[PDB]
Amino acid sequence: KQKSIRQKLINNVASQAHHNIPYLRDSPFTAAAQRSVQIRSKVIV
Amino acid sequence: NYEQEAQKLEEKALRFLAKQTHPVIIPSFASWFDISKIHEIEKRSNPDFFNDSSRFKTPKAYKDTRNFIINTYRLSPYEYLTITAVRRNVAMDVASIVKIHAFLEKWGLINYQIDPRTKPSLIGPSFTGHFQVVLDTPQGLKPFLPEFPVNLTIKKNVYDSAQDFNALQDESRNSRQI
Amino acid sequence: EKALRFLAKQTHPVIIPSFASWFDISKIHEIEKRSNPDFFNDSSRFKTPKAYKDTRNFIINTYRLSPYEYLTITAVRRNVAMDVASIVKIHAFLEKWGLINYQIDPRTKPSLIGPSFTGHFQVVLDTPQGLKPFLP
Amino acid sequence: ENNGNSVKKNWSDQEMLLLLEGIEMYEDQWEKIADHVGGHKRVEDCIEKFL
Amino acid sequence: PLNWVQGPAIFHMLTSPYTQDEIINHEMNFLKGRLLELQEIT
Amino acid sequence: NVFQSLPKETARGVDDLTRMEMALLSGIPEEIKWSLKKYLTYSNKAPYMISLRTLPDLLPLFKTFILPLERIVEGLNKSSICDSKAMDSLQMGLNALLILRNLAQDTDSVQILVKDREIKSFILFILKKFQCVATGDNKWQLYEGNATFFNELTHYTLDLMEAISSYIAPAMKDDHYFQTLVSILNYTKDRYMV
Amino acid sequence: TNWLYQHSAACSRFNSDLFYDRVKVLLVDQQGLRDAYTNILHIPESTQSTTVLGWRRSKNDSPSDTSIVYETVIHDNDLNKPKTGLSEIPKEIYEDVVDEDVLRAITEQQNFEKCNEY
Amino acid sequence: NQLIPQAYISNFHNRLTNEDDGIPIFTMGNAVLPDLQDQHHNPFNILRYPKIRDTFINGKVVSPYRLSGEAIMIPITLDIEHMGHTIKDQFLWNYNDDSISPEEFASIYCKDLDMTSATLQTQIANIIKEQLKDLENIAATEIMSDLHVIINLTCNLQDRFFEDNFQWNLNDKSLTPERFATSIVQDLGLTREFIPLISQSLHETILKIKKDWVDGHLIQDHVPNDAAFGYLSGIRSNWCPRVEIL
Amino acid sequence: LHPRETLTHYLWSSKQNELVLQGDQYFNEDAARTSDIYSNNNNDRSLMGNISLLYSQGRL
Repeated sequence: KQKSIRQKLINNVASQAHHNIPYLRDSPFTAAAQRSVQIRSKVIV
Repeated sequence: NYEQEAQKLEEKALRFLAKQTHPVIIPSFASWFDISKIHEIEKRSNPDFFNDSSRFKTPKAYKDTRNFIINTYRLSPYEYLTITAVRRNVAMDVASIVKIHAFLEKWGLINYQIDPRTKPSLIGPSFTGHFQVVLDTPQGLKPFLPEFPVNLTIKKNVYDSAQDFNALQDESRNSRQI
Repeated sequence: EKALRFLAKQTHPVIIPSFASWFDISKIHEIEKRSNPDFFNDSSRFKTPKAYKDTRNFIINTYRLSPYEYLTITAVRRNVAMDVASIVKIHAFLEKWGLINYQIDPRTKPSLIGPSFTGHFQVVLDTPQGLKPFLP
Repeated sequence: ENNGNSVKKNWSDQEMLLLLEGIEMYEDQWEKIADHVGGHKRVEDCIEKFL
Repeated sequence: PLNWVQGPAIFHMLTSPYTQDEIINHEMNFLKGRLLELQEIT
Repeated sequence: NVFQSLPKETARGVDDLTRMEMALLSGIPEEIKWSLKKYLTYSNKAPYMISLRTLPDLLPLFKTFILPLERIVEGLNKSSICDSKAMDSLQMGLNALLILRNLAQDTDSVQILVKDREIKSFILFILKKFQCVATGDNKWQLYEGNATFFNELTHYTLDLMEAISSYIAPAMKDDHYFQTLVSILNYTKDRYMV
Repeated sequence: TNWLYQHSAACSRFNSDLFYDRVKVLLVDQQGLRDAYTNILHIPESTQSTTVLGWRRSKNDSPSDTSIVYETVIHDNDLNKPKTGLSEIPKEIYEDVVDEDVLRAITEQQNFEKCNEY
Repeated sequence: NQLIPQAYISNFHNRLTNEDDGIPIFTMGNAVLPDLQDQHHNPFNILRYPKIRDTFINGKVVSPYRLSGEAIMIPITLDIEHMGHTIKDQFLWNYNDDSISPEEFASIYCKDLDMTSATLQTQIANIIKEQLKDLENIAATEIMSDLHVIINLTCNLQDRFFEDNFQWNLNDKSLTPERFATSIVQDLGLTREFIPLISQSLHETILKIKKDWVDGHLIQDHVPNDAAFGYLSGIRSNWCPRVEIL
Repeated sequence: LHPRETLTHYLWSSKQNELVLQGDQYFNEDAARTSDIYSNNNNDRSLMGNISLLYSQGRL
């Protein structure tokens, strides 16, 4: 039971990992990937 | 003589301290504000006091009426402070005091409509540390001494967690153990 | 001619700070001439310098008669027939250089009635995901 | 016992036993665990002690 | 003139990958499960 | 009895849109990061909420982040980004540039961006520096370590130039946009950019 | 004669009379007041510590602890030299002064007053 | 849980009509407030104070109202009877500023009184428009030539009449009269409500005197009476302030 | 050409990339089955502080 609580803890703390930890959400490549996933598709005409 | 005068000053300073019974909530974006000094956001939103245009609008009178509004709000936090209650006590023209009141209500420093029972709590900064605010000596409670840099902790207070820091519980729960 | 007796009889002794050693009880000089020059450069018929001499002597000696109380602006205005706009200037001038409100009982100074000071109060933040404390 | 124990984060064997009794009872519902411990402990500390 | 309105359902997925091909199925499921829930309001 | 008739709509604090609009207007940098992330999410998922036609006092709030990026592009020919304080301004500027790129596929959030006579100066500046890269001139040779800072900087500007060009429909003779893009087209190897 | 001493003694008696009036009503009789417009106890400002200085950090003794210690403190430098403000004077005035150690005492008092922070 | 919400109480009009609080707006331990006494962190303790369960029992819930080179100060009186109760007060106004209209100040000032009758606003704004437009080029003067007039001054506040005498130079602009009234009320130990009410009773007298320098242009700068200590050497002051209860 | 503001760049960015590579060491097999994450690691502070949040969201 504490194994199944530790899974729900770690797979919801490590599952974000780029919005809480400061030195990871300030790197170039993480910020560029999070910026580049949000690109809205181009409207033709 | 110095120990007795220090204990006397500590006693008659705890006599005048305005002990807190109510928590005060400000919004997170208005954490730039400090009671002591004037921030640059206030100097570009209300420029009429700092341009030295008129004689009746100095930064000293601005800071006095600003501290007046915020101190008469935080001693009674549950009560919506109004303009007419402030206008009868402070001597300024009406347009400027309405500007300052609308400014302080814009940032949520006064009159912040919230019900904190429907929001969780967090632990943002570190747990431990002797956080001690450093005030000044209130000139008027200084010793007479007819002819000494003594600092004095007035109020010690411990908190087990942030959940009892947010609700002003000082481990008095040993009294009410449920 | 009139103030010699008055300084002789009932004046408590002189206490003066070290940065007021340039002071002259007899006459005036360039510091008071350049600080508030309105008593000298013909501002009005009223503001002749001899009245300035008499008022500064009256203020400093009125503090000599009671060195342990704050000499207020109203208590000297009772018997000084001068502009209040210049009584304020001379009083703030003499208090500013630490002469006539220097060593007093500190609970004698008038303070404006007002609410309490809330700086040591605890503030909590309205973070968009909680209510973390405000600890810098 | 029934008396209020000492200053918190001591976790006497009575409280550990009642916590494990609660976890065998309810399998969830940490309010119903924290009152069964005795009600003088929060949910956010019973979970921090079972982990 | 104010109108206190409920905002749109923004798909904030629990795990957030970065490549597009690991997203499109979940976003199709969100579009179906939002437009079907919203179609009955009309 | 008085604590029973509370309005339910305002008992959570302020609403999130005024929260985002006030967070940028302050100077707290982490709250600015939060506000730009949420503006980006609302610009991708529901752009009509941040339509510039509806909220007019919002475009200078992005100009105050985008306009100091020109100094960074000027200094980007050397290893300028040294501490962790200039880089945060760089990332905020690129993220606000992406927000204005995403709002520019609406045809009602676009005319406000066109009538501004200062966003086009930024577009022309970025295109002139990319022409200096694409021709190979000795003035302003690109430092390679900043290249990933510059590359996605020039994909977000062309998508503005692809959207506002219909409103620059009178083409002059000695134009700088047309000359710059016809210089760029000879150099690149991207299918999307061509 | 007997004019100027009489006037100055009347001034000093009027001063002490105003002090004995203002000290009984505010602080001694009921220790404050009550504003009618807002339910706030007005108090004289002299007992209130107008400014606020810097913060101080520390750590608790035992490691791996979770307790928060929030507290207050007072502070002053030497508590005997008064605050007769010479810093509200531009530095061009007192340079035709008579002495040099007078200038040293003015700069010493001003550097004392600019140490309001710690 | 167990936390008070931060707002939603505006018990101000009942203290306006309390008849114990000496507010002149309407007509029709041993401490009183715990601003120096701790309560050991139970809010329920604040219900022992008799003026504070008054603001929880008789309170209501309010909704928040939402919104040049030289200032010219003009005092404005306000005296309106309305359904038995009256409104008698006074406030300054900046003529050079126009950031707020008198309609908006009438809508704000009627909201704290909890009237919102939609016709008090028009009447208040018309009185303010009248007293502003009557005094547009009498307070914009540039007085020189050293008038130095004597001033007797009175103030009415609930049978506690203030009265004093002083010599005034209305040629220099160094002394703000609000700072003057601050210096008075610091010394006499009065409440803070006398801070506006003296200065608002002074500017009017300033534009009463200014009036005679401009309208009739009567100079009459002839012997402001003194006591032979200051300006005019008679033999080598006037009075002192007081608070009389009638 | 200018060596100062590239050596400061090196000392900054090497430190930041070392912290980024050492952002993942407490998610192993036998570093999580043991107890040296939850107990006594208030030095770390990263997890076991989310438990005031994650229970309030119903995840558990």
